[PDB]
Amino acid sequence: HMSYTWTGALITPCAAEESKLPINALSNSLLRHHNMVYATTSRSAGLRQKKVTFDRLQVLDDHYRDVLKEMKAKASTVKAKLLSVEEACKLTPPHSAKSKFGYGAKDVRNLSSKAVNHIHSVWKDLLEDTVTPIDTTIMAKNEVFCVQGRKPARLIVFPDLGVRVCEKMALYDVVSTLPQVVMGSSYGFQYSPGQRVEFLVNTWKSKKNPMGFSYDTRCFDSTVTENDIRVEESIYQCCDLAPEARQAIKSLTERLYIGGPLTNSKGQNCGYRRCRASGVLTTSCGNTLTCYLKASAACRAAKLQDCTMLVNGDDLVVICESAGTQEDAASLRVFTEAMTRYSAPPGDPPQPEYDLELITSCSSNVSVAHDASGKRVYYLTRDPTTPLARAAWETARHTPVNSWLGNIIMYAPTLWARMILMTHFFSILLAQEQLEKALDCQIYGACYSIEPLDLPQIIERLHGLSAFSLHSYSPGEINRVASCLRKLGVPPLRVWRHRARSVRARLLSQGGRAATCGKYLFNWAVKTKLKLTPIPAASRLDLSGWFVAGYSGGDIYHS
Ligand SMILES: CC(C)(C)[C@H]1C(O)=C(C2=NS(=O)(=O)c3c(CNS(C)(=O)=O)cccc32)C(=O)N1Cc1ccc(F)cc1
Repeated sequence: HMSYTWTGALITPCAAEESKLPINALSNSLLRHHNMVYATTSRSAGLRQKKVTFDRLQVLDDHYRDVLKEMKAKASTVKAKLLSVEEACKLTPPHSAKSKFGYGAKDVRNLSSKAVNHIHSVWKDLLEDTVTPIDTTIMAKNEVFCVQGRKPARLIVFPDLGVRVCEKMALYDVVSTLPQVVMGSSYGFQYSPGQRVEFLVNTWKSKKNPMGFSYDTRCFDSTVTENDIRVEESIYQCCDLAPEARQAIKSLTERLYIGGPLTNSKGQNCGYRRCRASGVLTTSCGNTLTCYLKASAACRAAKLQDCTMLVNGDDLVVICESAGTQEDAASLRVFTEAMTRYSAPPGDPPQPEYDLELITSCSSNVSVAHDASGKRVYYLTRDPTTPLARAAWETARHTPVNSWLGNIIMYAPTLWARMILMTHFFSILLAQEQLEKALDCQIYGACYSIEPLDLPQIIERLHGLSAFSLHSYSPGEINRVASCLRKLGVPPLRVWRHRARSVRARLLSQGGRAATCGKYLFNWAVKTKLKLTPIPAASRLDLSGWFVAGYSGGDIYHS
């Protein structure tokens, strides 16, 4: 029962790959220690292949079937609809991988006859044939990291453009609607960061003696079995669906989700997958359900008292009622034993935490600062090393995903996003006159095209106005940022405050939406602080399509 089999054909690139941080005139204003930053390339793919290739054994007990029955009872209340071809096409990202059959993502977006005719033919074939495995492409992802020594490239596996549009037709409503019905408040992808921090704090405060822990599954996608994927299909099929949608979903499950052949960029056969594909629509929903199913069942096994789970795909955090520190630790071993029997064994062994701030989930921890009134406010933050490593790369190279922008949006209230990322990138945008130019970033796996001038209103909506007023950050948080800057050779925060005053004056000069950016984003930079009030255009923002579901690998775009 192996996750993959390989033919020995190489995982090959589709363009030149850089591994060394590209340096330009702007690089040194952010980061001096250039040799610390690197991009993964397909040269390391063989190391990743070894890591993701193993045997899966699963033993499923009454706890598992008990939780599953209940999940299915909730799934049976969901009514999901088929998307039209037009609706599915309009969710396709403009720069999505072109089809092997002679059209691209813009042909799809424009509903071009050739595109739409192909999509119709893939759909018909899905309904007519429920056995023939569907071809996928396996690619090495190029991602930027700081050394620690160097990690191998991650692998993405995805079907052709035509199939991706059919997935949407069949499953977009389901993967968007089902998970919150099944899991309720435990489905993480429904929350803004403000909502998520609130849920975490409220949940913590709701226990008499809280204990909390995160669970890291080693290579979760490879731990996912044919059983797991058929189980997911059986949850989908509990929904009230049109007969045509039922067939499409059974077919995609048999032919695509369960497994299939892997083809490299040069068209050669690299092997065969029998685990979760990283690049399908159901990757996030399937991972979330399957992780929640397994963990709920393991919580029962361990007899964890008054558990609340929070699950984003394969990222899992649990907060419960402590039974004492020794009992807690023992319960955790049992928990991990159960997860392992279910095929989800750990990377790091989990550990019990008695302080919310010491838990990492979605790569983030709770911390505390103060608003203008002096009131405590909790916010989500993280070690800034990877964010700043990538910011350094994106200073000198244009990338398909601007991580700096997703980091500003999602970590707006943080010391490091406000002082460094905002200051640095607005300074660049000013200089090139690109404040109004829409950029793409990825939030919960979906692709959004966002104008930098819109950030204040986006930030108010996700975080509230306090994001623009926070101060007296904790010593532990100040210290971690200061350490990171010393590690990467980033100028100290006193330097960034100086530049921010400049960037702010520059933005104020321009008036309009630029001055709003100066006024709200950089109020921290001046001693005589302005009074920040709700931004009118914020209540006007269409944050529909934001924070409904997760869509990692799912080829979803919002305009
Ligand atoms: C923009 C961002 C900084 C990268 C943001 C985000 O979009 C993800 C995130 N994107 S994802 O790939 O869909 C995903 C999976 C996907 N796992 S899977 C493959 O199993 O679907 C599992 C867990 C998280 C995420 C994330 O963790 N972030 C930090 C953050 C999270 C919540 C906050 F409130 C604040 C910050």
